[PDB]
Amino acid sequence: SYTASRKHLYVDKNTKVICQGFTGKQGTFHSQQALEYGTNLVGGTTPGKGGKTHLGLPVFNTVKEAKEQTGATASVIYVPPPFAAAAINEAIDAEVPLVVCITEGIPQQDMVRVKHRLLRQGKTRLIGPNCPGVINPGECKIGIMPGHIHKKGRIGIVSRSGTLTYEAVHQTTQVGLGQSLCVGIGGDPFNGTDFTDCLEIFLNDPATEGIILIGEIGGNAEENAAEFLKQHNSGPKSKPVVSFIAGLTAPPGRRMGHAGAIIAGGKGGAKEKITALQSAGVVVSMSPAQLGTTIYKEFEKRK
Amino acid sequence: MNLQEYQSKKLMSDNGVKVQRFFVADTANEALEAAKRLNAKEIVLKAQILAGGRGKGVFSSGLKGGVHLTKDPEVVGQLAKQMIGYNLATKQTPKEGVKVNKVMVAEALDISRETYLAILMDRSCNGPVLVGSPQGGVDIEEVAASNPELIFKEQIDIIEGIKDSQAQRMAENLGFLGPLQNQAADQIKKLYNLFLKIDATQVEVNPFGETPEGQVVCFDAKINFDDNAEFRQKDIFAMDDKSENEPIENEAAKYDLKYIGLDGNIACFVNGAGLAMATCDIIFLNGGKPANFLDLGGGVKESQVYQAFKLLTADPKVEAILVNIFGGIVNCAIIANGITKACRELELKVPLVVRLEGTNVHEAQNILTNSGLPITSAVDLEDAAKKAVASVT
Ligand SMILES: CC(C)(COP(=O)(O)OP(=O)(O)OC[C@H]1O[C@@H](n2cnc3c(N)ncnc32)[C@H](O)[C@@H]1OP(=O)(O)O)[C@@H](O)C(=O)NCCC(=O)NCCS
Repeated sequence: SYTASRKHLYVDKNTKVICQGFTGKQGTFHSQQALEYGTNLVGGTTPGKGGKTHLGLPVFNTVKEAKEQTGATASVIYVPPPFAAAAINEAIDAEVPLVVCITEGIPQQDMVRVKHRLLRQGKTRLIGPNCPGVINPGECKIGIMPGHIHKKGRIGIVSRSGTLTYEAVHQTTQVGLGQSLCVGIGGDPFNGTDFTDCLEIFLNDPATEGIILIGEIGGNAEENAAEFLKQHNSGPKSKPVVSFIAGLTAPPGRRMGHAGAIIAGGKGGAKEKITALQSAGVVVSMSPAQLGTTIYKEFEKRK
Repeated sequence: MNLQEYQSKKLMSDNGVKVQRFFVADTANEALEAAKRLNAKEIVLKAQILAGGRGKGVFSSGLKGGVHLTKDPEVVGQLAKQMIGYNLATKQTPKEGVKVNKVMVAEALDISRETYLAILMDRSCNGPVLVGSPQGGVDIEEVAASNPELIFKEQIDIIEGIKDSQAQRMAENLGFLGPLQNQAADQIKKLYNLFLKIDATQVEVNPFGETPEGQVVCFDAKINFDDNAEFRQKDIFAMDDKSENEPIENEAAKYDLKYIGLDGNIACFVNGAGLAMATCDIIFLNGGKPANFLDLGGGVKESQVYQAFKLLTADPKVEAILVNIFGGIVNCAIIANGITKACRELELKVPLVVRLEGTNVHEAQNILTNSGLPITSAVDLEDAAKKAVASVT
């Protein structure tokens, strides 16, 4: 089952990362930043560029060779949209435990084909595409997020929005709570990881004492998350969950930036998602600027 | 993406999908000759605009109705002369109307049975799904409300492709009988293959039915395209009709900026789609009306800031601008510099509420401070929304 790979979401200081699209513009820049943060970046791949060094690290022609020569456990993808799906598939083929795809603009049909392969294996866990990534503050950072607003703490954060994540992170750092694990699942309609995948990890994680779930219009991932919380976050040691759902004022039939952020056929509305979550015991913050103070109220109320 | 009726139907007919035989004319005489070439017992003349309600619309020539029926090719030419070059005003257009450059000259077909058929990607079931109903010629959303038992679904495996059993079963559920059921099942397969070939997010045929002469025909259809697949759908995206779009939305498309014009007076550009949605939300929650939705993407460049300001000037409703930028490794002082630069060079005097979170904030606050411009620096998103609302009437 693909649900078996959920544990691979939790990066730590032992995580070793390779970069697909290593020699590219953004692949190079964020690889440099990864090395700054302390992320165990051990090399990368670019087809036809193997046998070279880049940023003092080995470059490989294939993921399999990169994995075998470095013992990498995670891959991050900065491959352009026409070839990014093939990059994900190669990563799945090489059975890389964790794959984070940053690429925005992958055809939805491409990702449907990718998910077909993904759901029929259990070795590889995929985050994204069109996602910021994942960070274990002070231990491992894979993706785009700024690692200096972070602070190792007690709140697990999962979001369909990268910039809203930064709001939730900054606020939880401000109130001194900090973050245990932060996961951006991206704004594409077809991805490798949803809310329940992360909630599973958050609930089982001793370091996580509270949860911030950030959603928006489109799809039914928020509704699925609420159902999961009713069944799995109901005593005797249930963790507080605070949420914010963007797009209360969003017009119907328009793709609000994100490919998956759209209200079509009366489905995907933000108000229904708010209602479903509240019924699951989630404290939904009316304001995006109050996520930190809200989760603080719940956290200190845990006596 | 927006396709005219003749563009989408040409796309369907080229891929084996049965539609009305038709021509497209640029002039009255072209419409006349097109009518002759059809060899049809009855002809239908349709003005080509994107908005609906063409049947009860009015031209600036005085002609009532953008859809007419006749057995006479010469009448087609006469009526086309009263259409082409003029504006067509419907209940879904501005009162000024929309300029009609082309008309469709098609074979008019009688409709015995009307069904609904749609193909789209199921976000929940991860793959293509057939959505059908024997109740056609109606907004399918209402059918789901009143009669959910009449909505039939077929989950398709993307690797396996559409099965003959699936196509046949849907055709039966749509109400088609005998040879008409086989003809419908085949068309469904052709519609599915078209759906994949053109990278559509949805292909909706309504009505999907049959003529008295016993032929299954897609009478009317709507096709929505996946923007992410433009690089491999160049011919299709080149056919894009932007004449009925918001002019500001069109200029924004040039600079790859996601702009959606709204009803308010508080403009705002924000890096990130979620943050922009949240910004519009919190502006409303504090008693304001957002003038627009504007996403610049996480990686916010200085040139994007300039173009955004350039866009927001074309909106006369804008009384204030809320700038909220969090993220993107272009420091805040550079952003602030580009802000002041755009303000002076674009002759802008509406008040700004600016929230910048990142590196070099103190320097950014300085660049904003000594700019001598009406710029207020907020501390958080709620603070920014409140100060923006307070800046307007
Ligand atoms: C993925 C993305 C970052 C790439 O942009 P880019 O870095 O400017 O692209 P480049 O062309 O410079 O580099 C890509 C590299 O990948 C390489 N590449 C291509 N196919 C590859 C494959 N299958 N495997 C590995 N590398 C591959 C290319 O060869 C190129 O390297 P080269 O120039 O050394 O030959 C960009 O398309 C994108 O999606 N940006 C937006 C990201 C975003 O919004 N994320 C949301 C986070 S909230």
